[PDB]
Amino acid sequence: SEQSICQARAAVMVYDDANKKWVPAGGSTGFSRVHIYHHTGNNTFRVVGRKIQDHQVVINCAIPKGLKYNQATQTFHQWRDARQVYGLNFGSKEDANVFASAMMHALEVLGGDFPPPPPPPP
Repeated sequence: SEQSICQARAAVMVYDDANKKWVPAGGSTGFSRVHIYHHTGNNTFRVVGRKIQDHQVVINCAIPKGLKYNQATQTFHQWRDARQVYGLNFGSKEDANVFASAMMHALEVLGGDFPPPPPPPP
């Protein structure tokens, strides 16, 4: 039981600490459709990305409470969920902003009040 909260086009990268370089996740360079998914029950989240060409899954990691998500530039973001470092090299600023905005919201919901909001603008 999952819901996509955003969809963003990006080249998905991992850092190769041995060779001191970023390498394309899954071994093949190219853009991916990168989602953040919310498990409606657990109230957990995860980033999932698939290559656009061959639909290979290149990232599939859960978003832990307390993740340090870094926007190096407006269009390259990075974090280290596990032992490796992940990067997202976005196709456009529009893509970068939606993904960052969804990630921030995910991290709030994981982090844990306010009066109800006003009506949406007419």
